[PDB]
Amino acid sequence: GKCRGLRTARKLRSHRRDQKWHDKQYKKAHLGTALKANPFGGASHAKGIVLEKVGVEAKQPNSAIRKCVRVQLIKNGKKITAFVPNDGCLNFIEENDEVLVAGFGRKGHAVGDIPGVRFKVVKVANVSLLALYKGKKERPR
Amino acid sequence: GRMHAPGKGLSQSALPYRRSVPTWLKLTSDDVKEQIYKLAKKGLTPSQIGVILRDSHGVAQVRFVTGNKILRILKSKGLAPDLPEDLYHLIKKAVAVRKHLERNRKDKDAKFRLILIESRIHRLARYYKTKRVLPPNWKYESSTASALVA
Amino acid sequence: VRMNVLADALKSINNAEKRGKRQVLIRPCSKVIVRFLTVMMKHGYIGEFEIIDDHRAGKIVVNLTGRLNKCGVISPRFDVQLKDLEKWQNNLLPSRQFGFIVLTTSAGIMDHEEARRKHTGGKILGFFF
RNA sequence: AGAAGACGGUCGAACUUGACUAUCUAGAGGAAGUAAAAGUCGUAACAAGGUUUCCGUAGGUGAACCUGCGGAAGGAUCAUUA
RNA sequence: GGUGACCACGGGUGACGGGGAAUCAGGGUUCGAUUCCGGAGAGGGAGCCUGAGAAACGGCUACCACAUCCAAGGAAGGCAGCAGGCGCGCAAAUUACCCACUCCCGACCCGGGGAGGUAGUGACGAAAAAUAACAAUACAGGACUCUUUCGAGGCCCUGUAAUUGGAAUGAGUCCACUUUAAAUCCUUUAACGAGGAUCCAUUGGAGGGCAAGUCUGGUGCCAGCAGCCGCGGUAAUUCCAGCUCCAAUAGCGUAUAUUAAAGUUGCUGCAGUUAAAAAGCUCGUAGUUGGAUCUUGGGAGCGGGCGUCCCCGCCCUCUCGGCGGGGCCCGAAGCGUUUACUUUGAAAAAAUUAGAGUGUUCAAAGCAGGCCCGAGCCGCCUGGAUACCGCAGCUAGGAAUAAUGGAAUAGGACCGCGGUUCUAUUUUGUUGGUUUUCGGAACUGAGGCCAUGAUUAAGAGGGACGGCCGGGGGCAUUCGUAUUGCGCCGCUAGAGGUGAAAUUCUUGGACCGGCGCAAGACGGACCAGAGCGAAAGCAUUUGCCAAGAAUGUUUUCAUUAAUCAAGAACGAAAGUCGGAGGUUCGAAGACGAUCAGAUACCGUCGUAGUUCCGACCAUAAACGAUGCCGACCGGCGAUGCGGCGGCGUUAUUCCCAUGACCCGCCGGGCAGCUUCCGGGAAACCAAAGUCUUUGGGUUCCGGGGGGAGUAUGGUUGCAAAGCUGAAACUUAAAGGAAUUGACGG
Ligand SMILES: [Mg+2]
Ligand SMILES: [Mg+2]
Ligand SMILES: [Mg+2]
Ligand SMILES: [Mg+2]
Ligand SMILES: [Mg+2]
Ligand SMILES: [Mg+2]
Ligand SMILES: [Mg+2]
Ligand SMILES: [Mg+2]
Ligand SMILES: [Mg+2]
Ligand SMILES: [Mg+2]
Ligand SMILES: [Mg+2]
Ligand SMILES: [Mg+2]
Ligand SMILES: [Mg+2]
Ligand SMILES: [Mg+2]
Ligand SMILES: [Mg+2]
Ligand SMILES: [Mg+2]
Ligand SMILES: [Mg+2]
Ligand SMILES: [Mg+2]
Ligand SMILES: [Mg+2]
Ligand SMILES: [Mg+2]
Ligand SMILES: [Mg+2]
Repeated sequence: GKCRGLRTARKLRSHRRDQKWHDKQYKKAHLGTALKANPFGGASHAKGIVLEKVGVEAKQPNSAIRKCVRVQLIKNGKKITAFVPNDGCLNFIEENDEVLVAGFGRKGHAVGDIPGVRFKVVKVANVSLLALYKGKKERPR
Repeated sequence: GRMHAPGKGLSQSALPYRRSVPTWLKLTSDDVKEQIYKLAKKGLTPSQIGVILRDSHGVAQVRFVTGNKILRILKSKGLAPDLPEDLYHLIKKAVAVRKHLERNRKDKDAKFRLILIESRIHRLARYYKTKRVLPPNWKYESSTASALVA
Repeated sequence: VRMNVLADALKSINNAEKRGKRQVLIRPCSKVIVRFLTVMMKHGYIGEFEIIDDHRAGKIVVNLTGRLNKCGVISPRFDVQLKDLEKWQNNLLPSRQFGFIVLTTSAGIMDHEEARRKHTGGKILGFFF
């Protein structure tokens, strides 16, 4: 049972902040280990340079080659993997391009059948990937 | 429940609602008083003064007959022990256990019981200190306990 | 050990009432218990009750009328002012039509309707509806 | 009236060494844990899983594991007769 | 000496503080660099001059770091001011005009102000609001109607394509006016300005969640989609497209932080048998929480109507009462405790929040504004509220709940009378002297009176007392057969062991039988859903030593209590060290079996150990996988202890007790059966009940699964290891209980 005394507010408050460390969301948002380990450093988007184009096998029930790129970030120089999310947008990418990279959608957790890819490409060579996919504007040739 | 036992007994006296003295009790107030004086001078604690008085002489309650408690009467005259009786028997019990432990140091049970008894001594002594029955520096020591008792 | 005689009285009343018994006996009697029973009986949620006098803390025999849903207690007697008595009414009472919160004020132990009427707060004791 | 300048004192930047304290980071090599899977070896747990299982402890073995001592039933017995 | 478990000190902060912002049952959770108030700084420190005010930086001096020009002798720096750059980045504007407004500075009606104002960039965000309306034809639809389906029109709304078909307007061009310091924009208003009104609405979707297609073509586990389930291997409602629909709309999608959702942090308000979880057990200081009890009842007209409703008056004392001697009156002093609590008042910046008023053309806003002018109106009427502002502090009421006190060896209260040191003042007005006991305050002895003064004794606790009770503990003592070995005796070739064997022992007399001895273990059957103990655990007899529960009690104290951080005692087995002893059993090890292999299960030996003493260790499925104290809520039959009653049978004797049974009752226990008390996911539980009708007190402790009880730090240990104890990363399930099936050596 929990103490209900009129002068137990110190124990109630101390027990709350002690027990708050036992759930994942509070622990990761206040310890700072997750912030340090995040390649984006708490940023929604981050720019990088395409090191190479890579293909990743899907998980066990599915069977496909997801098109990704290894990209090192222009800040802090960390190498990550970013998905290229359309039917043929890997053709738009090429070696040594500046790409805007966003999270994939569930906060540092891998999405779908792609194993260990937390990021996706939003813009490449300063032009939007959706714009290139829909032919609204072209790569600067 | 018992303080230092897992027992939940109910054995205790049940005082009657009729506080009036029985009509057959011919002993008067000072008569009960002087009988208490004789028994205390024989070397009796108030608890066993009340036992013999209730039993042989048929007094229901000393407090009812004389208007005051036995220890209140003894302390008013000035022949009541300074060490309270419930405390005195606690040191005496601890002294006996400690004496027994010296011959038998493999009696882990008696070491356990000694801790309980000493705890009861220290809790009771703390209570008497706050009621000023005991001196503020009255310290129960395991070494000088034997001289403090008897 | 027993640290709230009013809590034990109210829980005993609740259990006998749920059981459907015509009478209930409360072993420790107190002034607070008697006042609480008086405000319940005046509103009609219980019947007549007797205070059995032994020279100790007496007992009480309460005549249950079978119209008491709940008679709980609030053991930490919080300081309820008038500005936050409405919150306690919403949290405790089953509706705004009936139900009562008993809180001891400096004008005596009384229900919340009377406490609001004479503009006084105090310590919350319990509730019944 | 009076400038430079000098003694002593006091604040005291800055530098050197040393100590303590916070983070960040390199590192031959070592040892893990994850994921992939479709590999080799055996079959330890699941039925009394073919030696019932498991816990603590100690020793041993390619590997799961085996064995000793004490315990538990989450057992395969809620029961075994004057 | 000071401060500390009521958290000092130290460390971190991705901390300037507050007014406030977001979310919005209530309670809370995050954010507050940011225009208001306070603080701090001007590349980092430091020291100064002037001045009222500076440790000033658009002041100086020196050092440190950058860095400018040089004729190399020297000199000059501070944009975290407005612009504008570089760098950094996911991330943010014009090297514009002006003191006209708000104010500020100055010797000052006049000058100055990158304060500030205006415009520019501006889908941060917020308010308003176009992309079309109408009419008449055709064809449906409507309770349509007229004969009762059949046909039409005396009616209503949509729809599809049309010379319809002629009305209305902006968005734009663009004159003037207007605003303004000069402009711009807006509002007016000339002239143009709409029939694919081509003057063109988009962003996301259409399996489910979740509104919307079982349409058509392509692809064919590929490409890809897919936040999550999942889709895709040939007629894919999920991909790629076409068409058509759906959602919001000048806005929609995505990423990430945060809030609700989350009763998944739980004070309101979560859980802890089996899902994650109660420490092995007990003591115990902090901490938290604590039985009952002290003024109730009765009154007078005003009175929620004595209108027995009751606004309600309730039927403290002493000092001048400021209306040295008036009743016509109400002020100076203290509380016959201290607090907490509640109500009122004061003081609590503005903005923001709520909220009063106000047609901003509506609204977000803003604090404005309205009335008449008959033209003399030679001007009147307003508003610019109010609420809230925690906690702390101030003031006055109330005294229920809670804490704290008084008089106990009476150095107790009141009322007076004895008993001792100084001091305001007089006027014994010609000074001087004054008596000034003058009035009061100093210490005190003998009294009277106080109803003289202690609430009760908790189905709270402690202690005493009585008889019993118990594999409870320790010490000593006693017995039992068994096992092993040995000594003598008898006959035999086997004995042992296994599923079958084999290793092993055996004419040296094995095994077997007999008489004995020694050793060290172990206390069968009696032995139970029985007892005791805090657990671990405890079983031969007898004695000693202390200890304990329960029952009995008209005994005693009087709240001494419950749970408990820190700390502490005990703690199976195994293990470690030292010394004895080693019967049996037996880790390790060896051999023999078995098997495809067999580092095993089976057999024969056999080390450490198993035994005792001492010293460590502190761990078990240490289990009831189930905290302790307290209250309440069904029934029944037993059982252990104690006590109280009663027909009877039995023990002996001459009667009672007293034992053995028998029938009951009470209390404390170990449990059991049953029950629609109730609970729970159920299994099940009279507790795991009294829980959305949620609060008796109080400890420990859980927060999806793994990583992981791992790494690291600290501490304990001779070691083995124990205690405390993460993170990165990874994953969509892992689990619990029941159900059906299938399977089982
Ligand atoms: Mg090596
Ligand atoms: Mg096994
Ligand atoms: Mg097995
Ligand atoms: Mg800061
Ligand atoms: Mg701020
Ligand atoms: Mg400054
Ligand atoms: Mg000046
Ligand atoms: Mg300065
Ligand atoms: Mg348009
Ligand atoms: Mg489609
Ligand atoms: Mg949320
Ligand atoms: Mg939960
Ligand atoms: Mg579990
Ligand atoms: Mg304590
Ligand atoms: Mg009380
Ligand atoms: Mg043989
Ligand atoms: Mg052991
Ligand atoms: Mg040894
Ligand atoms: Mg052997
Ligand atoms: Mg509690
Ligand atoms: Mg977890």
